Amino acid sequence: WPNRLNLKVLHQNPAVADPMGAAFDYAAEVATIDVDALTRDIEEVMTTSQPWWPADYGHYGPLFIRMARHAAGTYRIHDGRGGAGGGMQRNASLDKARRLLWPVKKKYGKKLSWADLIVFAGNCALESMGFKTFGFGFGRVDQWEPDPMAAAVDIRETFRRMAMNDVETAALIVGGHPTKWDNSFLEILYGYEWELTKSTMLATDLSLRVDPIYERITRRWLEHPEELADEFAKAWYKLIHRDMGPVARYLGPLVPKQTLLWQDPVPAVSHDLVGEAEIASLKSQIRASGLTVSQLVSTAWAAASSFRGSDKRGGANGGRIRLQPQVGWEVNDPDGDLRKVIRTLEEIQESFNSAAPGNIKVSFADLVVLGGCAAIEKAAKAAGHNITVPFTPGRTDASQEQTDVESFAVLEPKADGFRNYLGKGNPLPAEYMLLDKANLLTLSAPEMTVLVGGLRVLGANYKRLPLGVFTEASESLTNDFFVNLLDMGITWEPSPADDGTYQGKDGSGKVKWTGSRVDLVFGSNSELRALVEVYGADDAQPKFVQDFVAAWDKVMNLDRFDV
Amino acid sequence: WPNRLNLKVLHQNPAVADPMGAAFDYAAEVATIDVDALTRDIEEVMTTSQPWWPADYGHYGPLFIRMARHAAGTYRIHDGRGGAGGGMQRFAPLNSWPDNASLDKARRLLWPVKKKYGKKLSWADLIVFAGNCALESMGFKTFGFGFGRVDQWEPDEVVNPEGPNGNPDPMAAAVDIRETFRRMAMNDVETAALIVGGHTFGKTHDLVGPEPEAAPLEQMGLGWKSSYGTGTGKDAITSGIEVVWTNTPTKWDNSFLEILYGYEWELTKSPAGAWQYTAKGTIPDPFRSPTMLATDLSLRVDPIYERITRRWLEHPEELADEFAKAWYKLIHRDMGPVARYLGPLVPKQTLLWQDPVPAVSHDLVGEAEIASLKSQIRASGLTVSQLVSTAWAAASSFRGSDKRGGANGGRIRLQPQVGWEVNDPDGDLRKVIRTLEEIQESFNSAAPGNIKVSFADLVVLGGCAAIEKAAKAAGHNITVPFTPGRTDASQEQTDVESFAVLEPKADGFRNYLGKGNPLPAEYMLLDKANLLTLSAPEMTVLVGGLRVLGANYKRLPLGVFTEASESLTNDFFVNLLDMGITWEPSPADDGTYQGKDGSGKVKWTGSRVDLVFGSNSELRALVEVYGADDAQPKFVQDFVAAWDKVMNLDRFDV
Ligand code: HEM
Repeated sequence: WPNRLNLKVLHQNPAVADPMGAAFDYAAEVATIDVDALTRDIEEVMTTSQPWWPADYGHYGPLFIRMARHAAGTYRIHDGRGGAGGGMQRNASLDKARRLLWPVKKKYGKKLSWADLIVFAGNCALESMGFKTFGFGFGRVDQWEPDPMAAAVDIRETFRRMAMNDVETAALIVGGHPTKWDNSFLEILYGYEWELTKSTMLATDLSLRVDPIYERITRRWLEHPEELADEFAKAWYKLIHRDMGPVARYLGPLVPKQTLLWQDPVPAVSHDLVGEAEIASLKSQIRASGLTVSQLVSTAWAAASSFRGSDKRGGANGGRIRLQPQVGWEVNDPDGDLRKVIRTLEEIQESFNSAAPGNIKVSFADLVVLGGCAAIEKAAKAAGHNITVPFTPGRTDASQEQTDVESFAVLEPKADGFRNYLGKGNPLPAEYMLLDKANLLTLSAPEMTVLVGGLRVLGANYKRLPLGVFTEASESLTNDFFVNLLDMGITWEPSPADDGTYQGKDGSGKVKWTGSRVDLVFGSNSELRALVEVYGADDAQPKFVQDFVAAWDKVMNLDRFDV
Repeated sequence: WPNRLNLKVLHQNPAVADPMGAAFDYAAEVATIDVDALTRDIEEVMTTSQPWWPADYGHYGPLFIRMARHAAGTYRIHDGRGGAGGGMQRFAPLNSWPDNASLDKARRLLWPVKKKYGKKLSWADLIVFAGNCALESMGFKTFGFGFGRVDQWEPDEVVNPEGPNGNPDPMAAAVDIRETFRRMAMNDVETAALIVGGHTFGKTHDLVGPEPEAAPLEQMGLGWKSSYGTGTGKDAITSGIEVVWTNTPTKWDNSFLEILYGYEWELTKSPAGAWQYTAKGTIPDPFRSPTMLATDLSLRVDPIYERITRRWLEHPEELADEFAKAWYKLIHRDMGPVARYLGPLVPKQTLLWQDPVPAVSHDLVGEAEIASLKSQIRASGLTVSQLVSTAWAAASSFRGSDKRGGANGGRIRLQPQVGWEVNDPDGDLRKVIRTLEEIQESFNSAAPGNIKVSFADLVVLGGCAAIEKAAKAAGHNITVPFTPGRTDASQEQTDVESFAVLEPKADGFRNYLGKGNPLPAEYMLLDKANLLTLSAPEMTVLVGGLRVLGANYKRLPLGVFTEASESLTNDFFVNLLDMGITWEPSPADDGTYQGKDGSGKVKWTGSRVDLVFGSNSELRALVEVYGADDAQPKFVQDFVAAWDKVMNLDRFDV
């Protein structure tokens, strides 16, 4: 029970339990919402008072604000999950505000999900208390399954765990007071008699007065409330929109044109895109250039594995692998063959852009994935079967100033199972971290198994370790990993030099393979051996290739939201 | 469960964790394998001895027979879950019991066969076929076999060998054996046949390792790795008994009987464990006095088993027949109607426990003549409530974990079904049946050609016509799909005993709640919706439709949140989420809540199952979909789809 590797965490939100069907997109519907008519309904609900729960001060504004803040106050950067865009099992007194909004959800039904309705109720409450917010973006599909200086540091830490700076933390604290700039929160907390303490009576937020950096931050706002009104606008925006993905995922006509630093923005498509006859002119140009299949697949997977299917940030778009925060990570081994791949895939970019049919310019963030797909095509063609990996271009390269080291320092994988990376600070073993990594990328069990089996053989291993590889000749996409694992002629033992690896004796005289910990799980766990026995049969060689191509393509197209 | 209804049971084994894909039907694959090639592969795998698990007598056959038994010996009738066709004797919850010890090394011996076919031979099928072919290879003309037990890639959530926990008394063990074989619907003669002819093949076998559930990963999913001796073979420890029954453990003959009836069987103690019976003879060693267990020796003292066994001592052909029939019943117990047995080995003769529905003997009606039957049904005075209740009662006695029951056969008129409590036999069922029979007679006497309708079709046809009429009265001009091809089976083709288990002790779709149920009504409704293979939205829409239609037990008001009955509308959903009413447990406290409509009026009335949808946090998210202002057509379409899912659920011919 406790130590059982549960595969149920992969199909956590299936399509069988969705009451909407397969053919149902949340992007063609909320764009048709007339927010000018929805705000009237929200105003009516805010003004009225229902008898089953009386209206505090005859107004539901503050309740909606607290519901919105509490719904988007459970975000955590280390894992990404939580936030507002999720299901989060939609306290007690804050589970009735979800049922005080039914008169609005009833008029729309499917064109306005709860995850949008609650947060929009909060934002409209802010706009009704006399505040000019920054904007709003719909499109949060909801899952269908579940003393001062002693607390001052705690406040600075709790917000620091929610990707919140110091000035923005102060803005969020002061804004909640609710935000109407009439109660004069900071206007009295700084000009009041100090004999009135715990020992009118103030609250326990006296940290804002006594903490040095907090007091310095609030000194500006004491005499310049306009900067407070502007800083709370960005703080609220960040609070309710941290969970959602790139800027291209924002819907509705209320979204503001001004792009921010924390969205991880990328430049728009300032040119034409590469056609179909031209990508075949690049694939044959990607090879015959020096790069083998190992380097190309490692580079391509190293830029699209940073995705996080919880807050939908990271991914292959933008092409930040060439930039600073990721070309320095240990898993993307910088002193190895990464500074050479990056330089090689820029001469091709320069050469192609020089001699191009007009203005058909391709970006580096596109060339990296194109090189990966060309490498897989070559590897497959070297193993009998031939296949063309499908491709959806349109990525753009982001400059150094668009990204941010501090925000990207959390995306560093503490352990990457598909590449046998295992650093330090690993409480869980290497199997559960593989499961979590596959859950973040929105991978299903067959997809996870086929991806591991393909990546081991292809060459994507940390520092090209001989671990995992169960093939007599690499640089060829075969199912030889599954066949040699399900094979029962070998005998597995813990390694003599005990460091977490294993050793597969061939039974008779010698040692053939050298396994690992995130590898023998597939050969041991029955629920995964059931899939290994499917991909490692006699006839199912083409099935493995087709499934690997499909899973690879879906992983690469994970973060493609504009198309 | 203590609390927190687990709606993850309604979608277990989904189409996501399924490597084969979506467009893959097993019945179109296994019907093409050369079964002779499969036999020549299995009969060769059970001969070459692997070095990591040496074969006793150089013949794995008995191990395969034991594996086949233990794979289908977990089938329990009282719910139908578990057994052969499931395939869960391979996943974690079942490969860790001490009973199924050394039954994983057995399941890995068949890999050199499964790999040769890959996807045209399921594991849950290959295990049982390997058992049957091992039985065949030792000189035993078995009854038959039928492929088509699809594997499932996710574990679902569903006897001592010495006596009642340390009491080697055949008097004590005999009753336990009889009960644990009643639990699988076995008779007494069939139980004796299984115990005798299953232990004629093979032999039995502290300081062992952990189960594969918690074994080290270098074991490769195995377990129970013993350190005594070489560990595997000639010292193998799997049940710690070390008994050899038959004179030749690799050949079929009645040598069990003369041994168990030509000795006196003193009591001894095994090296590992204890409590085995020994005579006060010589059996060839795999690589010894005649010994017997306590359960096996129970067949010599129990008077009920005494007559059967001592008669089998004189005429062995009776044993040769009864064991074959019992084995056939065992491995095919939970695979379903005879229409699912595909493969060139299926027998032609039918059996009573198969619940046989006779084959059609007339031209089936078309989708051009049913426009007259639907008119006649709706023009016969029968209300929508009666037709819907009859149709649901016909198609609610189905078990998706056992594939038995269902609408086909037309049992709703025969004895075991018409007399149950949930589908009242007082004026409700006994009146609809007469009118339906009259209508079928009128149609058949005036048929165009040889086209003839069967009564088993008319119950579903009347249900469909009633639903169409209700939807037309609500304001939608839809038509409900219907596929004919059902037949009516006579009374002597229905085992009255075998349907007593099918009686629904609690049916959440009709507010029926009897006695003896452990869990409350909500969990019973969840289990019912799991048996019919219904997802959460399908269950919600079915409940919401059946409440308003009027298919309650005794047509009680407990759940009809509508003042306009006989009208298929979502009024059960919009009025449930009406937060302007306040609920209150009734002073009678009979489990029937009631909603005081604002001031003092007790307008509605509910039940513990009709209020879960408005209380459970994750199950209200579905009610809030169909309860919107515009999702009336969506609700109607989803209800029709779920109704077709329930009606055409046992149809395997189509
Ligand atoms: C309550 C009923 C039964 C009990 C308690 C029982 C008990 C046992 C035990 C303790 C073993 C020793 C396992 C080992 O050492 O590997 C065994 C083996 C065996 N059983 Fe049963 N048994 C029962 C019914 C059956 C049935 C119905 C069959 C039908 C085929 C069967 C077939 C076998 C065979 C073939 C073996 C030989 C296994 C081998 O050679 O490794 N038994 N049984």
